[PDB]
Amino acid sequence: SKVCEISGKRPIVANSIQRRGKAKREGGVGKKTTGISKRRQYPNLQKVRVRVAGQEITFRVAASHIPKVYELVERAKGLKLEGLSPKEIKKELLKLL
Amino acid sequence: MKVILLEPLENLGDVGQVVDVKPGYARNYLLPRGLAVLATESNLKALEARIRAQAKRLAERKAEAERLKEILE
RNA sequence: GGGCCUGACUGCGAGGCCUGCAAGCCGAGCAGGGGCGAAAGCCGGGCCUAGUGAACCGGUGGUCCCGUGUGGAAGGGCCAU
RNA sequence: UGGUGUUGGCUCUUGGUCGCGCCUGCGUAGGAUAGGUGGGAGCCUGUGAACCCCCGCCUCCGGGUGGGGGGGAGGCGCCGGUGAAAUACCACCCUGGCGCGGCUGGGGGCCUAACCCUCGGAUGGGGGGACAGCGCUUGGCGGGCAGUUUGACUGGGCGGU
RNA sequence: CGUAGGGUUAGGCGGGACCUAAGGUGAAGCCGAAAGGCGUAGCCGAAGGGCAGCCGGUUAAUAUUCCGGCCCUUCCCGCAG
RNA sequence: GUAGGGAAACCGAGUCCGAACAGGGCGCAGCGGCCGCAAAGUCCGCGGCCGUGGACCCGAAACCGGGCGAGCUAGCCCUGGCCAGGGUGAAGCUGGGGUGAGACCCAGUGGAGGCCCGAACCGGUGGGGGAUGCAAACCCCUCGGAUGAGCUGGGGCUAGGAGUGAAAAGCUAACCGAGCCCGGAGAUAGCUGGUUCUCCCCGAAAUGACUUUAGGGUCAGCCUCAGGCG
RNA sequence: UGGUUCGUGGAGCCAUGGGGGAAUCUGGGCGGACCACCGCCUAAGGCUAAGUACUCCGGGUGACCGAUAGCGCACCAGUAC
RNA sequence: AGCCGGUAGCGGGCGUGGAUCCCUGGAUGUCCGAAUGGGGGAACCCGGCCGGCGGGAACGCCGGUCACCGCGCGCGCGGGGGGAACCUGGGGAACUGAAACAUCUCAGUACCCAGAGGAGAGGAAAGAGAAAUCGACUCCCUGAGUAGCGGCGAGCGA
Ligand SMILES: [Mg+2]
Ligand SMILES: [Mg+2]
Ligand SMILES: [Mg+2]
Ligand SMILES: [Mg+2]
Ligand SMILES: [Mg+2]
Ligand SMILES: [Mg+2]
Ligand SMILES: [Mg+2]
Ligand SMILES: [Mg+2]
Ligand SMILES: [Mg+2]
Ligand SMILES: [Mg+2]
Ligand SMILES: [Mg+2]
Ligand SMILES: [Mg+2]
Ligand SMILES: [Mg+2]
Ligand SMILES: [Mg+2]
Ligand SMILES: [Mg+2]
Ligand SMILES: [Mg+2]
Ligand SMILES: [Mg+2]
Ligand SMILES: [Mg+2]
Ligand SMILES: [Mg+2]
Ligand SMILES: [Mg+2]
Ligand SMILES: [Mg+2]
Ligand SMILES: [Mg+2]
Ligand SMILES: [Mg+2]
Ligand SMILES: [Mg+2]
Ligand SMILES: [Mg+2]
Ligand SMILES: [Mg+2]
Ligand SMILES: [Mg+2]
Ligand SMILES: [Mg+2]
Ligand SMILES: [Mg+2]
Ligand SMILES: [Mg+2]
Ligand SMILES: [Mg+2]
Ligand SMILES: [Mg+2]
Ligand SMILES: [Mg+2]
Ligand SMILES: [Mg+2]
Ligand SMILES: [Mg+2]
Ligand SMILES: [Mg+2]
Ligand SMILES: [Mg+2]
Ligand SMILES: [Mg+2]
Ligand SMILES: [Mg+2]
Ligand SMILES: [Mg+2]
Ligand SMILES: [Mg+2]
Ligand SMILES: [Mg+2]
Ligand SMILES: [Mg+2]
Ligand SMILES: [Mg+2]
Ligand SMILES: [Mg+2]
Ligand SMILES: [Mg+2]
Ligand SMILES: [Mg+2]
Ligand SMILES: [Mg+2]
Ligand SMILES: [Mg+2]
Ligand SMILES: [Mg+2]
Ligand SMILES: [Mg+2]
Ligand SMILES: [Mg+2]
Ligand SMILES: [Mg+2]
Ligand SMILES: [Mg+2]
Ligand SMILES: [Mg+2]
Ligand SMILES: [Mg+2]
Ligand SMILES: [Mg+2]
Ligand SMILES: [Mg+2]
Ligand SMILES: [Mg+2]
Ligand SMILES: [Mg+2]
Ligand SMILES: [Mg+2]
Ligand SMILES: [Mg+2]
Ligand SMILES: [Mg+2]
Ligand SMILES: [Mg+2]
Ligand SMILES: [Mg+2]
Ligand SMILES: [Mg+2]
Ligand SMILES: [Mg+2]
Ligand SMILES: [Mg+2]
Ligand SMILES: [Mg+2]
Ligand SMILES: [Mg+2]
Ligand SMILES: [Mg+2]
Ligand SMILES: [Mg+2]
Ligand SMILES: [Mg+2]
Ligand SMILES: [Mg+2]
Ligand SMILES: [Mg+2]
Ligand SMILES: [Mg+2]
Ligand SMILES: [Mg+2]
Ligand SMILES: [Mg+2]
Ligand SMILES: [Mg+2]
Ligand SMILES: [Mg+2]
Ligand SMILES: [Mg+2]
Ligand SMILES: [Mg+2]
Ligand SMILES: [Mg+2]
Ligand SMILES: [Mg+2]
Ligand SMILES: [Mg+2]
Ligand SMILES: [Mg+2]
Ligand SMILES: [Mg+2]
Ligand SMILES: [Mg+2]
Ligand SMILES: [Mg+2]
Ligand SMILES: [Mg+2]
Ligand SMILES: [Mg+2]
Ligand SMILES: [Mg+2]
Ligand SMILES: [Mg+2]
Ligand SMILES: [Mg+2]
Ligand SMILES: [Mg+2]
Ligand SMILES: [Mg+2]
Ligand SMILES: [Mg+2]
Ligand SMILES: [Mg+2]
Ligand SMILES: [Mg+2]
Ligand SMILES: [Mg+2]
Ligand SMILES: [Mg+2]
Ligand SMILES: [Mg+2]
Ligand SMILES: [Mg+2]
Ligand SMILES: [Mg+2]
Ligand SMILES: [Mg+2]
Ligand SMILES: [Mg+2]
Ligand SMILES: [Mg+2]
Ligand SMILES: [Mg+2]
Ligand SMILES: [Mg+2]
Ligand SMILES: [Mg+2]
Ligand SMILES: [Mg+2]
Ligand SMILES: [Mg+2]
Ligand SMILES: [Mg+2]
Ligand SMILES: [Mg+2]
Ligand SMILES: [Mg+2]
Ligand SMILES: [Mg+2]
Ligand SMILES: [Mg+2]
Ligand SMILES: [Mg+2]
Ligand SMILES: [Mg+2]
Ligand SMILES: [Mg+2]
Ligand SMILES: [Mg+2]
Ligand SMILES: [Mg+2]
Ligand SMILES: [Mg+2]
Ligand SMILES: [Mg+2]
Ligand SMILES: [Mg+2]
Ligand SMILES: [Mg+2]
Ligand SMILES: [Mg+2]
Ligand SMILES: [Mg+2]
Ligand SMILES: [Mg+2]
Ligand SMILES: [Mg+2]
Ligand SMILES: [Mg+2]
Ligand SMILES: [Mg+2]
Ligand SMILES: [Mg+2]
Ligand SMILES: [Mg+2]
Ligand SMILES: [Mg+2]
Ligand SMILES: [Mg+2]
Ligand SMILES: [Mg+2]
Ligand SMILES: [Mg+2]
Ligand SMILES: [Mg+2]
Ligand SMILES: [Mg+2]
Ligand SMILES: [Mg+2]
Ligand SMILES: [Mg+2]
Ligand SMILES: [Mg+2]
Ligand SMILES: [Mg+2]
Ligand SMILES: [Mg+2]
Ligand SMILES: [Mg+2]
Ligand SMILES: [Mg+2]
Ligand SMILES: [Mg+2]
Ligand SMILES: [Mg+2]
Ligand SMILES: [Mg+2]
Ligand SMILES: [Mg+2]
Ligand SMILES: [Mg+2]
Ligand SMILES: [Mg+2]
Ligand SMILES: [Mg+2]
Ligand SMILES: [Mg+2]
Ligand SMILES: [Mg+2]
Ligand SMILES: [Mg+2]
Ligand SMILES: [Mg+2]
Ligand SMILES: [Mg+2]
Ligand SMILES: [Mg+2]
Ligand SMILES: [Mg+2]
Ligand SMILES: [Mg+2]
Ligand SMILES: [Mg+2]
Ligand SMILES: [Mg+2]
Ligand SMILES: [Mg+2]
Ligand SMILES: [Mg+2]
Ligand SMILES: [Mg+2]
Ligand SMILES: [Mg+2]
Ligand SMILES: [Mg+2]
Ligand SMILES: [Mg+2]
Ligand SMILES: [Mg+2]
Ligand SMILES: [Mg+2]
Ligand SMILES: [Mg+2]
Ligand SMILES: [Mg+2]
Ligand SMILES: [Mg+2]
Ligand SMILES: [Mg+2]
Ligand SMILES: [Mg+2]
Ligand SMILES: [Mg+2]
Ligand SMILES: [Mg+2]
Ligand SMILES: [Mg+2]
Ligand SMILES: [Mg+2]
Ligand SMILES: [Mg+2]
Ligand SMILES: [Mg+2]
Ligand SMILES: [Mg+2]
Ligand SMILES: [Mg+2]
Ligand SMILES: [Mg+2]
Ligand SMILES: [Mg+2]
Ligand SMILES: [Mg+2]
Ligand SMILES: [Mg+2]
Ligand SMILES: [Mg+2]
Ligand SMILES: [Mg+2]
Ligand SMILES: [Mg+2]
Ligand SMILES: [Mg+2]
Ligand SMILES: [Mg+2]
Ligand SMILES: [Mg+2]
Ligand SMILES: [Mg+2]
Ligand SMILES: [Mg+2]
Ligand SMILES: [Mg+2]
Ligand SMILES: [Mg+2]
Ligand SMILES: [Mg+2]
Ligand SMILES: [Mg+2]
Ligand SMILES: [Mg+2]
Ligand SMILES: [Mg+2]
Ligand SMILES: [Mg+2]
Ligand SMILES: [Mg+2]
Ligand SMILES: [Mg+2]
Ligand SMILES: [Mg+2]
Ligand SMILES: [Mg+2]
Ligand SMILES: [Mg+2]
Ligand SMILES: [Mg+2]
Ligand SMILES: [Mg+2]
Ligand SMILES: [Mg+2]
Ligand SMILES: [Mg+2]
Ligand SMILES: [Mg+2]
Ligand SMILES: [Mg+2]
Ligand SMILES: [Mg+2]
Ligand SMILES: [Mg+2]
Ligand SMILES: [Mg+2]
Ligand SMILES: [Mg+2]
Ligand SMILES: [Mg+2]
Ligand SMILES: [Mg+2]
Ligand SMILES: [Mg+2]
Ligand SMILES: [Mg+2]
Ligand SMILES: [Mg+2]
Ligand SMILES: [Mg+2]
Ligand SMILES: [Mg+2]
Ligand SMILES: [Mg+2]
Ligand SMILES: [Mg+2]
Ligand SMILES: [Mg+2]
Ligand SMILES: [Mg+2]
Ligand SMILES: [Mg+2]
Ligand SMILES: [Mg+2]
Ligand SMILES: [Mg+2]
Ligand SMILES: [Mg+2]
Ligand SMILES: [Mg+2]
Ligand SMILES: [Mg+2]
Ligand SMILES: [Mg+2]
Ligand SMILES: [Mg+2]
Ligand SMILES: [Mg+2]
Ligand SMILES: [Mg+2]
Ligand SMILES: [Mg+2]
Ligand SMILES: [Mg+2]
Ligand SMILES: [Mg+2]
Ligand SMILES: [Mg+2]
Ligand SMILES: [Mg+2]
Ligand SMILES: [Mg+2]
Ligand SMILES: [Mg+2]
Ligand SMILES: [Mg+2]
Ligand SMILES: [Mg+2]
Ligand SMILES: [Mg+2]
Ligand SMILES: [Mg+2]
Ligand SMILES: [Mg+2]
Ligand SMILES: [Mg+2]
Ligand SMILES: [Mg+2]
Ligand SMILES: [Mg+2]
Ligand SMILES: [Mg+2]
Ligand SMILES: [Mg+2]
Ligand SMILES: [Mg+2]
Ligand SMILES: [Mg+2]
Ligand SMILES: [Mg+2]
Ligand SMILES: [Mg+2]
Ligand SMILES: [Mg+2]
Ligand SMILES: [Mg+2]
Ligand SMILES: [Mg+2]
Ligand SMILES: [Mg+2]
Ligand SMILES: [Mg+2]
Ligand SMILES: [Mg+2]
Ligand SMILES: [Mg+2]
Ligand SMILES: [Mg+2]
Ligand SMILES: [Mg+2]
Ligand SMILES: [Mg+2]
Ligand SMILES: [Mg+2]
Ligand SMILES: [Mg+2]
Ligand SMILES: [Mg+2]
Ligand SMILES: [Mg+2]
Ligand SMILES: [Mg+2]
Ligand SMILES: [Mg+2]
Ligand SMILES: [Mg+2]
Ligand SMILES: [Mg+2]
Ligand SMILES: [Mg+2]
Ligand SMILES: [Mg+2]
Ligand SMILES: [Mg+2]
Ligand SMILES: [Mg+2]
Ligand SMILES: [Mg+2]
Ligand SMILES: [Mg+2]
Ligand SMILES: [Mg+2]
Ligand SMILES: [Mg+2]
Ligand SMILES: [Mg+2]
Ligand SMILES: [Mg+2]
Ligand SMILES: [Mg+2]
Ligand SMILES: [Mg+2]
Ligand SMILES: [Mg+2]
Repeated sequence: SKVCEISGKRPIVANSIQRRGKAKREGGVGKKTTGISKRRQYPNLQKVRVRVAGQEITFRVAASHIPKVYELVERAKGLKLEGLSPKEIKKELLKLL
Repeated sequence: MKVILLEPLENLGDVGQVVDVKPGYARNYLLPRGLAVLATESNLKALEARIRAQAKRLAERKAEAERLKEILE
C-alpha cells in the first residue's frame, strides 16, 4: 500500500472506538467506550496498465481516480512519444499536470 | 460510461453511435483493441466536426449537382 | 361489629429532636380545596421503633422556562415520577 | 465471514420493480359468469353476419375467449325486467396469469479481457479466471498476546461477619 | 621500571596489485509513513584455491630478507624458427 | 466593587415557591462641630496557610522511546585441523562339510562399530583443603565420553517481549521469570531516616462518625493566636 | 476517523481511507442536525518582507559563585581511568 | 621599537631601508571524512584515458579528469552531507493523575524521521458571527479559567 501515483493518496492514521450499551436516542442508557484501537487506513490501490506508444506502462492509482489516467493519455496525443522507454514515458505522462 | 462506437458490433448499435457501457468492460476489452473511445467534451467537437464535415462535403456535392441540373434539360 | 368516606391531601410551616456532614425523627398552626359528627371536634396513613439507597445516566407523563441572527425544531430545564 | 471496490461478456433459470400485447374475475335479484371511477343514446358485417363443426384456454360444472371452416349479411343496447350497481361499443387502472420488452436479483453453465502463476522464447503462448490477492464496512472465532482487577474485618488462611 | 642512542633490509617467506565460501552488499528490479527492508546477474568476503628458494656465514642484536655458491619466477624489448 | 432573587424567562431591595396581598427561605440601611475624622471598598509590600508546579530533602521494584552488543555463552553457516597407543573381531572372500541343489556350520584370510581399556582432549561424580583463597569458581586424588550425537581454529548469521535452547524459564560480556547505555524523569513511594544558632510564653490527642477503612486521609472534640462580648 | 471546548451526543464546521457523485453566478459553501427566510464569502494551484522564538557565538551589566562553589573542564578535560 | 608563540637554554640571524603584531584578499592546502574513477575494517590498497621526468617499453613519480540522481536542448545546470537550541510537517509511549483502574491523563510530551531558513509555519476569505458591524498572516495583553466539554470524576479548555 504505497502512495498513489496521480493524486498522491496514502494510508493515514485512524482509530476504531469500540462501543457497548444502548444509546440515549433509542431510549437506553447511553453509548460507552470499551476500547480504542489505532489503525492505518489503507487506500484501495490496484495496477492499471496502459499500453502507450507501443510500450506497456504500469500505474498504481486509486480506483476512484481511474478515468484521470485515461484522460492524461488521451490528452497526451500532442507530444511525440515514440522511441522513449516506458520509464520516461511514465515520466512524461505526468507532465500534463 | 459514454463511448463512441468506432466499429459496428453486434447487439450494440450503429458505427459512431454513442453508447454507455460498464467502464471495466471497455478498459479491458474495447479500448485496448482500438474498438471504442470514451465520449469526452473534445471528441464531441470532433464527432460534430466529422459529421459536419461530411455535411460540408454533402451540401457542396448535391448543390453542385442541382446547379448542373439547372444547366441541363 | 357495622355506616359514610379518601386528609395513605395541595401550597406551606412556628420551633425543636437528633446531630460531625449529609442526614432521620416530632410538629401545633395559616390558606386553597375536602371527609365525617348533631356538635365539639377529629383526618398530612397504620399503637410505635426495622420492611432501606446518596450523586452520576436515561425514560415516562406533564409543565410551556430556554431556542447560538431569526420563525419553528432538535435537545435540554422545571415538576412529579 | 456477508457487502461493496480492483471487475467483464454470454446464456439458462426464476424473482422484485416499470412500458406494453394481454387473458382471467360467476352471492338475492337480474337474457350471459355484473371489476370500479368517469364517458353513453347507437355500435359491426367485402378488417364478411345469425348460426355450424375440428382444437387451445379459464372452467364456480354453466360457460368465457381466441378463433378456424361453411353459410355469407344478420344480431346485441339505452328502453324494461332488475338489483346497491345493467348490459353494446370506445378511455383511466385494478385481482390474478401468460407472451414481449426497461431496469434489476440471485444462483447453473460458457467465454476471456482485468488479476495471479508459468514458459531459453514475454505486444506471444499456456493454466486458473472474474475466482483468489488486495481497500473499507459488517458480525464472529479470538490467553496467541496486551493492559488491569481479583474487597476489608480478623487475638494469616478456613469458616463466619 | 627511570635516559638517550642504536636495532626490523624480501621478484622467492605470509599478504595486497588474482579467484572464489558462507556472507556483506548490490546495476535490473520488488516492497515500505519516513529512517529503510529485499534483490538471479555483478562487486566484496581466507588459514580455502592458485604462486615462482634450499643451504651456510655473519653482527650488540635482522636475516630463506644483506653476502656467498648454486637453482628458479613474471613482464618488456631484440633475434630465430 | 457598589443590588439582589430565581433553572430560566423575568422582576428587583426585593425575589422564589405558591392560587394567596399565607407563612418561610434567600438579600436590603459611621463619630463629632457643608468640613475634620473614621469606614464599607480598592492597591502595593511584607509574613501564615492552601492550590498547580518536582513543592521539605535522600531512596526503589520497575513501565515504556531510541541507540549498543553473539570476541562470553546457545544454536546453526563457510572453510580448516586433530583424536598417543592396545583390546574385541560383523559382514565379505579362499579353503571343507551339508543338501538332489540351498539354508547353515567349523579353520585361514578378512576389518565393521553413536564397541571396550586407556593418555593428549572435553568433562565436573565423591571427599579433602580453599572461603578478606592462587582464583568473583582454583589445587589434589578419584571418576564418565574419548572415530563420534566428536574435539576445537577462523570467517560468519541469528536479540529485548526478541533470540537461542538434545529444556534449566537455562544463557545472550561474571547478579537474565525479561539484557546494557542514554533519554521522557527530578517516574513514583500513604513507606524508612535525617531535618542545622539562642532565651521567654501556652500546652494536646492517641476518642466518636464514615471511609477497598484499618501503621493513610474528611469532619467533630482537645491546643494556640489577634478582635469583640463581660 | 481525526482537529475544534466537545469523550457521540440535537454534533455542525475544517482535512479524508472506502463506494458513488454533481454543477458555473439563475452558480456554489457558512451562519452549529433539519426546513423556510435573511445576512457573510468564492473552495478543488501556489506565492508573500514586516511584528515573534531561540543560542555555537562578540560584547556590555549584576544585593549571581569565589576551586566539594561557578559548567563534565578557572590547571593540556570530554582528558586520566 | 624590539622580535622570531608556549619557550628559558644549546646554538643562530632579523628589525625607523617600519621587523614582531592585528584586519582583509589571494596563493598554497598531504590523507580521511557527503568522498565521489574504484574497493574498503577513516586517514588505506588499486586502476581508465590523456599531458610530463629517469636511459624508460617492462617500473615508478607527477599533471587533469573519471561515482549516483533530477532537470534543460555527450554537453550544462544543480541536487546529497552539517550545525547550540529555536520551525513546520510526517510518525508518536509510559511512569503517573484519577489515591486503584479500562473511556479519561501525563500528551502531540519525550524520543523517531524528513526537509527549511537565518527564521520557520502562516498568509489577502466558500473567514468571523448577529453586532444595521468587522475586513490579510504572525506576536503580546485581556476576554477567562468565562463559554464550554468531561467514568460531568480527576482534570481539561477555547
Ligand atoms: Mg502493507
Ligand atoms: Mg493529501
Ligand atoms: Mg492526514
Ligand atoms: Mg487518540
Ligand atoms: Mg476493525
Ligand atoms: Mg465504530
Ligand atoms: Mg464494532
Ligand atoms: Mg453498536
Ligand atoms: Mg453490542
Ligand atoms: Mg453483553
Ligand atoms: Mg442491564
Ligand atoms: Mg450507532
Ligand atoms: Mg425520545
Ligand atoms: Mg444514526
Ligand atoms: Mg429495544
Ligand atoms: Mg488504549
Ligand atoms: Mg493495528
Ligand atoms: Mg520491444
Ligand atoms: Mg509485462
Ligand atoms: Mg507495479
Ligand atoms: Mg536508450
Ligand atoms: Mg496544462
Ligand atoms: Mg446489446
Ligand atoms: Mg493490429
Ligand atoms: Mg444522384
Ligand atoms: Mg434526359
Ligand atoms: Mg405542587
Ligand atoms: Mg412568627
Ligand atoms: Mg439550637
Ligand atoms: Mg440522626
Ligand atoms: Mg455541633
Ligand atoms: Mg418527553
Ligand atoms: Mg409553536
Ligand atoms: Mg420537550
Ligand atoms: Mg427528557
Ligand atoms: Mg456496505
Ligand atoms: Mg351462486
Ligand atoms: Mg378512487
Ligand atoms: Mg359509486
Ligand atoms: Mg337520450
Ligand atoms: Mg334503436
Ligand atoms: Mg352456486
Ligand atoms: Mg355433476
Ligand atoms: Mg408477468
Ligand atoms: Mg433500451
Ligand atoms: Mg456465477
Ligand atoms: Mg460457476
Ligand atoms: Mg467456466
Ligand atoms: Mg462467445
Ligand atoms: Mg477453457
Ligand atoms: Mg463458441
Ligand atoms: Mg506475489
Ligand atoms: Mg525478462
Ligand atoms: Mg501479457
Ligand atoms: Mg503461437
Ligand atoms: Mg469458477
Ligand atoms: Mg493466489
Ligand atoms: Mg498485486
Ligand atoms: Mg480484505
Ligand atoms: Mg460499522
Ligand atoms: Mg451478533
Ligand atoms: Mg469486527
Ligand atoms: Mg469484536
Ligand atoms: Mg466478543
Ligand atoms: Mg471454527
Ligand atoms: Mg494473561
Ligand atoms: Mg476472553
Ligand atoms: Mg498485542
Ligand atoms: Mg505474536
Ligand atoms: Mg498498545
Ligand atoms: Mg489495551
Ligand atoms: Mg473490587
Ligand atoms: Mg485481605
Ligand atoms: Mg489487626
Ligand atoms: Mg492471630
Ligand atoms: Mg487484633
Ligand atoms: Mg486468628
Ligand atoms: Mg495459623
Ligand atoms: Mg489454606
Ligand atoms: Mg498463603
Ligand atoms: Mg489462596
Ligand atoms: Mg475470607
Ligand atoms: Mg468446619
Ligand atoms: Mg456470608
Ligand atoms: Mg628499558
Ligand atoms: Mg631483482
Ligand atoms: Mg614471514
Ligand atoms: Mg609455505
Ligand atoms: Mg618451506
Ligand atoms: Mg600473513
Ligand atoms: Mg588481511
Ligand atoms: Mg599475480
Ligand atoms: Mg590475470
Ligand atoms: Mg579482490
Ligand atoms: Mg561454497
Ligand atoms: Mg547472497
Ligand atoms: Mg551485520
Ligand atoms: Mg540489504
Ligand atoms: Mg537499492
Ligand atoms: Mg549500471
Ligand atoms: Mg554494481
Ligand atoms: Mg553502478
Ligand atoms: Mg540507477
Ligand atoms: Mg528489464
Ligand atoms: Mg522485482
Ligand atoms: Mg509483483
Ligand atoms: Mg515525506
Ligand atoms: Mg530507523
Ligand atoms: Mg527507527
Ligand atoms: Mg540502502
Ligand atoms: Mg523511500
Ligand atoms: Mg533498497
Ligand atoms: Mg536479468
Ligand atoms: Mg564479511
Ligand atoms: Mg594453520
Ligand atoms: Mg599461514
Ligand atoms: Mg592473516
Ligand atoms: Mg594456500
Ligand atoms: Mg603473491
Ligand atoms: Mg617450475
Ligand atoms: Mg658458526
Ligand atoms: Mg654469534
Ligand atoms: Mg642469534
Ligand atoms: Mg638462516
Ligand atoms: Mg651482510
Ligand atoms: Mg646492512
Ligand atoms: Mg630460465
Ligand atoms: Mg607473479
Ligand atoms: Mg604482470
Ligand atoms: Mg386569589
Ligand atoms: Mg398561574
Ligand atoms: Mg382574597
Ligand atoms: Mg408575601
Ligand atoms: Mg398560606
Ligand atoms: Mg390574608
Ligand atoms: Mg409579610
Ligand atoms: Mg436610608
Ligand atoms: Mg441605601
Ligand atoms: Mg454650636
Ligand atoms: Mg451644611
Ligand atoms: Mg483598619
Ligand atoms: Mg455593610
Ligand atoms: Mg458611607
Ligand atoms: Mg514573597
Ligand atoms: Mg485555611
Ligand atoms: Mg507559602
Ligand atoms: Mg503545595
Ligand atoms: Mg532490570
Ligand atoms: Mg526497552
Ligand atoms: Mg523498540
Ligand atoms: Mg533497541
Ligand atoms: Mg547489530
Ligand atoms: Mg565458541
Ligand atoms: Mg546460519
Ligand atoms: Mg574437511
Ligand atoms: Mg569447523
Ligand atoms: Mg589446520
Ligand atoms: Mg587407536
Ligand atoms: Mg599400532
Ligand atoms: Mg589397531
Ligand atoms: Mg580388555
Ligand atoms: Mg589380532
Ligand atoms: Mg593349498
Ligand atoms: Mg580332501
Ligand atoms: Mg593370501
Ligand atoms: Mg590380521
Ligand atoms: Mg587398563
Ligand atoms: Mg599437539
Ligand atoms: Mg587445549
Ligand atoms: Mg565444579
Ligand atoms: Mg570446568
Ligand atoms: Mg575439584
Ligand atoms: Mg564435589
Ligand atoms: Mg570439597
Ligand atoms: Mg592441598
Ligand atoms: Mg593452598
Ligand atoms: Mg556471585
Ligand atoms: Mg602437586
Ligand atoms: Mg590419595
Ligand atoms: Mg590421574
Ligand atoms: Mg597413591
Ligand atoms: Mg590409586
Ligand atoms: Mg580419565
Ligand atoms: Mg557418560
Ligand atoms: Mg561422546
Ligand atoms: Mg552437538
Ligand atoms: Mg561429524
Ligand atoms: Mg569456530
Ligand atoms: Mg577461514
Ligand atoms: Mg584470521
Ligand atoms: Mg568468529
Ligand atoms: Mg562479523
Ligand atoms: Mg529487531
Ligand atoms: Mg540487528
Ligand atoms: Mg518484534
Ligand atoms: Mg550483568
Ligand atoms: Mg545470587
Ligand atoms: Mg535476584
Ligand atoms: Mg558486583
Ligand atoms: Mg453516634
Ligand atoms: Mg482537623
Ligand atoms: Mg477529650
Ligand atoms: Mg473536659
Ligand atoms: Mg491538521
Ligand atoms: Mg479527545
Ligand atoms: Mg455519526
Ligand atoms: Mg464529531
Ligand atoms: Mg493538508
Ligand atoms: Mg479527497
Ligand atoms: Mg464503501
Ligand atoms: Mg452518487
Ligand atoms: Mg450572489
Ligand atoms: Mg431556483
Ligand atoms: Mg444526522
Ligand atoms: Mg492557495
Ligand atoms: Mg528573508
Ligand atoms: Mg517557546
Ligand atoms: Mg522566553
Ligand atoms: Mg533573544
Ligand atoms: Mg548556553
Ligand atoms: Mg562546542
Ligand atoms: Mg562564529
Ligand atoms: Mg556568549
Ligand atoms: Mg574573533
Ligand atoms: Mg576582544
Ligand atoms: Mg555592542
Ligand atoms: Mg568592542
Ligand atoms: Mg564576560
Ligand atoms: Mg560601551
Ligand atoms: Mg562590573
Ligand atoms: Mg582550598
Ligand atoms: Mg553546555
Ligand atoms: Mg561554554
Ligand atoms: Mg602548571
Ligand atoms: Mg594555561
Ligand atoms: Mg576542555
Ligand atoms: Mg579541550
Ligand atoms: Mg630560537
Ligand atoms: Mg630566543
Ligand atoms: Mg623555542
Ligand atoms: Mg621560565
Ligand atoms: Mg633561571
Ligand atoms: Mg634552564
Ligand atoms: Mg643566560
Ligand atoms: Mg645583529
Ligand atoms: Mg591518492
Ligand atoms: Mg579522492
Ligand atoms: Mg584519483
Ligand atoms: Mg578487506
Ligand atoms: Mg581492483
Ligand atoms: Mg597512485
Ligand atoms: Mg573511457
Ligand atoms: Mg613536467
Ligand atoms: Mg625529475
Ligand atoms: Mg594523481
Ligand atoms: Mg597515478
Ligand atoms: Mg549507494
Ligand atoms: Mg530510482
Ligand atoms: Mg528518491
Ligand atoms: Mg536545455
Ligand atoms: Mg540532438
Ligand atoms: Mg549522445
Ligand atoms: Mg569520450
Ligand atoms: Mg549542442
Ligand atoms: Mg557555464
Ligand atoms: Mg556550451
Ligand atoms: Mg540549464
Ligand atoms: Mg535526495
Ligand atoms: Mg537520503
Ligand atoms: Mg541531519
Ligand atoms: Mg509543534
Ligand atoms: Mg510499540
Ligand atoms: Mg496534571
Ligand atoms: Mg497512593
Ligand atoms: Mg506535567
Ligand atoms: Mg495525543
Ligand atoms: Mg500543560
Ligand atoms: Mg514535534
Ligand atoms: Mg518540556
Ligand atoms: Mg516505528
Ligand atoms: Mg526524503
Ligand atoms: Mg526535497
Ligand atoms: Mg539538509
Ligand atoms: Mg536579520
Ligand atoms: Mg518570513
Ligand atoms: Mg499549529
Ligand atoms: Mg446601511
Ligand atoms: Mg461594509
Ligand atoms: Mg485594513
Ligand atoms: Mg512578553
Ligand atoms: Mg491572545
Ligand atoms: Mg487536549
